[PDB]
Amino acid sequence: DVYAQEKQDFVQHFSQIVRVLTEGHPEIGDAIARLKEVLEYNAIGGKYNRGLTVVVAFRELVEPRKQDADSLQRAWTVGWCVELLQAFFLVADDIMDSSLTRRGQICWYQKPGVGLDAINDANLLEACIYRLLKLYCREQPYYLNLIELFLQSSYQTEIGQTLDLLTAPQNVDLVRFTEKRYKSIVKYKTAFYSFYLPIAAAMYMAGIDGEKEHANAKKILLEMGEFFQIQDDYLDLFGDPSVTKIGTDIQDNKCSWLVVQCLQRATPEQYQILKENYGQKEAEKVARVKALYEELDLPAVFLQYEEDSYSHIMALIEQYAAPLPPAVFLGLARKIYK
Amino acid sequence: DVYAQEKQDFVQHFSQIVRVLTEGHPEIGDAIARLKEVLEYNAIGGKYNRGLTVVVAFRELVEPRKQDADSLQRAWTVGWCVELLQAFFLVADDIMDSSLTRRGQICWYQKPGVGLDAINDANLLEACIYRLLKLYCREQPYYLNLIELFLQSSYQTEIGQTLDLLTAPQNVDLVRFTEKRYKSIVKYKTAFYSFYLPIAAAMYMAGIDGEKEHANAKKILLEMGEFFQIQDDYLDLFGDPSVTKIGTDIQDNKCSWLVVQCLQRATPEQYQILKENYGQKEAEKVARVKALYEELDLPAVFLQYEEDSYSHIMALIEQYAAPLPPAVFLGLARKIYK
Ligand SMILES: O=P(O)(O)C(Nc1cncc(-c2ccc(OC3CC3)cc2)c1)P(=O)(O)O
Ligand SMILES: O=P(O)(O)C(Nc1cncc(-c2ccc(OC3CC3)cc2)c1)P(=O)(O)O
Repeated sequence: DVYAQEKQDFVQHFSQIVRVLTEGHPEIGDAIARLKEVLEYNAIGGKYNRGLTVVVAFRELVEPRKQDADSLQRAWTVGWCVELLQAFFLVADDIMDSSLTRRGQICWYQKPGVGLDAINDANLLEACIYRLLKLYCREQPYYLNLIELFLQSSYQTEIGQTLDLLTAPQNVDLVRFTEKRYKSIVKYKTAFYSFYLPIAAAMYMAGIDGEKEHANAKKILLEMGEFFQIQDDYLDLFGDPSVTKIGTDIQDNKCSWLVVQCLQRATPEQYQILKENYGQKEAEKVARVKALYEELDLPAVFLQYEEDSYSHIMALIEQYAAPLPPAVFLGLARKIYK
Repeated sequence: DVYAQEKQDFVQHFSQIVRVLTEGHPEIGDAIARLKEVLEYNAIGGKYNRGLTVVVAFRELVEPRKQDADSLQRAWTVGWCVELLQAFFLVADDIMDSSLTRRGQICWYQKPGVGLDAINDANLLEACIYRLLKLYCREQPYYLNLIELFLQSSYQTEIGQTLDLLTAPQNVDLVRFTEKRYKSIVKYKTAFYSFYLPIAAAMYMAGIDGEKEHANAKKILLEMGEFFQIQDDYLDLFGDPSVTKIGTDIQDNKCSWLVVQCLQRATPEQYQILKENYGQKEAEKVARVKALYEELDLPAVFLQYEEDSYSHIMALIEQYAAPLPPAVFLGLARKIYK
């Protein structure tokens, strides 16, 4: 509810984000209208967890007497920058994976009269981050630190995307689905921008700019990010859609935690069943896969992993949170846990 | 030849650009190999005019006693950053336009086993700019100015791309091909990153960071950029491939200077011929278009435009070059003129 409290004013701020990004240069009006449409379609409709973490962390990291009106405008804005980063990645990712829907809406690129123009639209969303940072934060001591953090985050995510694309050519081979490779993908592709970025942005805005402090936060948050993606992979199969969307990882030939662990623990005659069934449109095949996972006690393996993980994270928060308040980590953990 | 003199050491520096961008983190090796391939395929093979302008301008803007070894490493590097910016735009543009070749080579996205993964590859090329700037320029006083210049340049180009895409839906309507719209596209899509960016980067590296100075340079260079794109449109039709590639603007339904001027100067019965012929795969139609341009004395209109343009540019260089040496502009002009 620390998140539920901030959410009202966060989403309300979006209206202003859009105003300023379309606010002189009359010749480009039509392009700016297109920009407006891209923002409204792509940046709105999710949970906004990543953005909100910026604002919640800011509240927990700054003396309450130094949380003036301006400071809060800036914290909302950087939060919206995180959401724009995410929109950039997802618009582009949806093209690369030939996805149909995102958030139960037709993917932007699939809207008629959009198509591959969405590539430029994604790029504009990335541009908007640095426009906002300039408009709201150029005079601040942390300005350069945020620019570099956003850029570093894009690069990390892109490297991760490269690994994903090398790992599952859309021509998939299960020999490539290893744990070391699974961990790298999650780390570079999701954990950095999802878990490290928002807290880091908040750290910098509160004057916490030390390498060791950042290294400590990053150690905790990367492991949080690892856990939560593995949790998403599991829920994709063994969840209920009410609890979670509907799961399609198997028919999609994904390098999912489930498949990875399956491969580690199998006699030679179980690879040559999974080969047979993994990635097929038909549903009798998708059931064979689930039933194999079930026969391999992968819930149990998950449960054991969930325990080791909770323990290790709490230990890390004990060691490395200081001098940040532990509730910064603990809150995010509680909030993402599904 | 001021360009021909710098070219040897510029292209040689590329080897180092690639070394440092693939130079600790063993888990991502395969992604870094992919990065190596993307750089070598996409950043190499052009004339390198934009990159080289950075180096040539640097030589003309800095006291020769302050052109130490390090300074030259940095000037080569920022030049290569300009070339990487261009690779980013062209890789992505080739996808959006469904292009086949670029520089008589198969477009990157058309290479088998690449496809729409090229979207991420383009993004990596953009990432590499800010990696290089950090590796070579983080300690310099102009560091932030360059970061912002590259980002501003991406945004401008992307806005321009949006206008192009709105102007010629790949569903083209000639009513949209206006001069005011033609000028905006060229300005935002090509002139800023091609003409303003490289000189500006050089200005900043030489300590010339004043708004008025930049405004003055930009006034000259944007008009240079306008002229040279209009020159490219003309040559596309009325050139010889030896002088120039082969021209395909007409069958491609392009908002080209030629078509634009055609529309301004036509009786109602000439729109309804151009409607008929513009954008058709067949070659008897493409000849009708050329013959119409010829009948409209568009060479003459070009010639008249070339004269007015040379005069105005020289006048601008007279007024606004100072305190930059006029040879900075004049050289670029001479070098780009085809
Ligand atoms: O509620 P669940 O059914 O999911 C139970 N799991 C549970 C109960 N209480 C705490 C956790 C927990 C919380 C956070 C965790 O990781 C985040 C700190 C990164 C990991 C596990 C997990 P279980 O699956 O063991 O029956
Ligand atoms: O050599 P060309 O045949 O192209 C001759 N043109 C020509 C001759 N001398 C100088 C120019 C000139 C150079 C630079 C120009 O613009 C650059 C400063 C931006 C414009 C025109 C153009 P023309 O077409 O008039 O017979």
